[PDB]
Amino acid sequence: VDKFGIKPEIHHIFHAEPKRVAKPIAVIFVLIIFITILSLIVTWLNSCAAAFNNIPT
Amino acid sequence: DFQETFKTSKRAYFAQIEKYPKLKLIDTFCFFLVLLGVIQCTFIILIRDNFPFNAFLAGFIICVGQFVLLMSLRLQLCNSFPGISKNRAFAEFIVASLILHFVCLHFIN
Ligand SMILES: CC(=O)N[C@H]1[C@H](O[C@H]2[C@H](O)[C@@H](NC(C)=O)[C@@H](OP(=O)(O)OP(=O)(O)OCC[C@H](C)CC/C=C(/C)CC/C=C(/C)CCC=C(C)C)O[C@@H]2CO)O[C@H](CO)[C@@H](O[C@@H]2O[C@H](CO[C@H]3O[C@H](CO)[C@@H](O)[C@H](O[C@H]4O[C@H](CO)[C@@H](O)[C@H](O)[C@@H]4O)[C@@H]3O)[C@@H](O)[C@H](O[C@H]3O[C@H](CO)[C@@H](O)[C@H](O)[C@@H]3O[C@H]3O[C@H](CO)[C@@H](O)[C@H](O)[C@@H]3O[C@H]3O[C@H](CO)[C@@H](O)[C@H](O[C@H]4O[C@H](CO)[C@@H](O)[C@H](O[C@H]5O[C@H](CO)[C@@H](O)[C@H](O)[C@H]5O[C@H]5O[C@H](CO)[C@@H](O)[C@H](O)[C@H]5O)[C@H]4O)[C@@H]3O)[C@@H]2O)[C@@H]1O
Ligand SMILES: *[C@@H]1O[C@H](CO)[C@@H](O[C@@H]2O[C@H](CO)[C@@H](O[C@@H]3O[C@H](CO[C@H]4O[C@H](CO)[C@@H](O)[C@H](O)[C@@H]4O)[C@@H](O)[C@H](O[C@H]4O[C@H](CO)[C@@H](O)[C@H](O)[C@@H]4O[C@H]4O[C@H](CO)[C@@H](O)[C@H](O)[C@@H]4O[C@H]4O[C@H](CO)[C@@H](O)[C@H](O)[C@@H]4O)[C@@H]3O)[C@H](O)[C@H]2NC(C)=O)[C@H](O)[C@H]1NC(C)=O
Repeated sequence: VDKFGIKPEIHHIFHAEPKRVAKPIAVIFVLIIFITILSLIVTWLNSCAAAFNNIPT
Repeated sequence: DFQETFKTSKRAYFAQIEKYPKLKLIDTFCFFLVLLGVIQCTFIILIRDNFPFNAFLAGFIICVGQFVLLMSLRLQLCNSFPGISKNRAFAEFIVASLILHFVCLHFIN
């Protein structure tokens, strides 16, 4: 009884899209990085001395 | 033993960083370049996932590369190499940094 009757339907099974983190956590970390950049930029100008003495003339 | 070499080296270090102002700028930069790398690694741990591995690496390597280039500058700036002056050792640093920044903005996609 080969290839004489209707055949069972086949459906492809797909994979899953990788999970992305919730935007609140990413926003928190982006804020941490921004604060770190600001702290560096102010450590240069405050505790450390970026004199800006010899501006060319 | 160790606890003494500690104070000895701290003394020497702070002496040098005070004597030459520029050798503090690089140091501050290097310190923060560590922090940023640590932050990224902490993120990778907090979520136990590294889905954009291209992005993660492009963000970690720009820090490692900038750190090593800064240290090469600090070594070429504390005691100049025979045929390279302080100037040429800053222009070479700039060129290498720009190339690193490009390949890193191309990696993250
Ligand atoms: C014999 C031989 O050899 N063979 C070989 C060959 O060879 C040949 C050649 O070729 C030729 N040439 C021509 C031109 O022609 C010739 O030659 P000659 O002559 O020789 O020449 P040369 O070579 O040049 O010469 C040489 C020279 C010498 C070497 C010299 C030497 C000298 C001296 C002196 C010495 C030195 C040294 C030393 C050491 C010493 C020193 C000193 C001291 C030490 C002291 O001829 C030859 C011969 O004749 O070739 C070929 C090639 O071409 C090859 O093949 C290949 O292989 C590979 C490998 O394999 C391996 O592994 C594997 C795994 O992997 C396995 O499986 C296998 O196994 C196998 O085998 C074994 C044995 O046999 C067996 O047992 C088993 O069973 C099996 O069978 C092995 O183990 C492989 O792989 C391949 O395959 C591939 O391909 C294909 C195409 O068609 C396909 O189909 C498949 O599928 C595959 O695929 C894959 O891959 C690829 C690439 O590769 C791609 O495209 C695709 O797509 C796929 O991929 C996929 O999957 C994978 C897994 O599965 C994965 O991984 C991936 O993923 C990745 O990627 C992607 C894309 O790119 C991406 O996307 C991703 O990423 C993503 O995801 C991730 C995760 O999640 C994340 O993380 C990230 O993030 C992401 O990303 C993404 O997304 C984002 C957003 O979101 C964005 O943004 C971005 O963009 C994106 O990306 C990743 O992950 C995918 O999935 C083949 O097979 C053969 O073998
Ligand atoms: C290098 O070249 C070689 C040869 O040129 C390539 O190798 C070929 O690769 C083919 C696919 O990668 C492979 O075909 C598969 O073989 C599987 C095993 O076959 C053997 O065992 C079965 C019994 O299990 C025997 O009947 C058979 O004769 C062999 O002895 C089959 O299991 C595969 O069948 C499934 O896929 C085909 C094609 O999609 C369907 O028609 C079939 O109905 C099966 O479909 C199930 O799975 C798919 C997903 O794959 C589902 O979408 C579908 O809905 C079905 O899902 C049900 O079943 C699964 C469990 O199977 C279950 O999880 C799900 O929930 C559902 O219940 C298929 O026949 C060739 O044999 C192989 N050839 C050789 C010689 O090795 C090789 O790829 C090349 N290398 C590359 C490209 O890198």
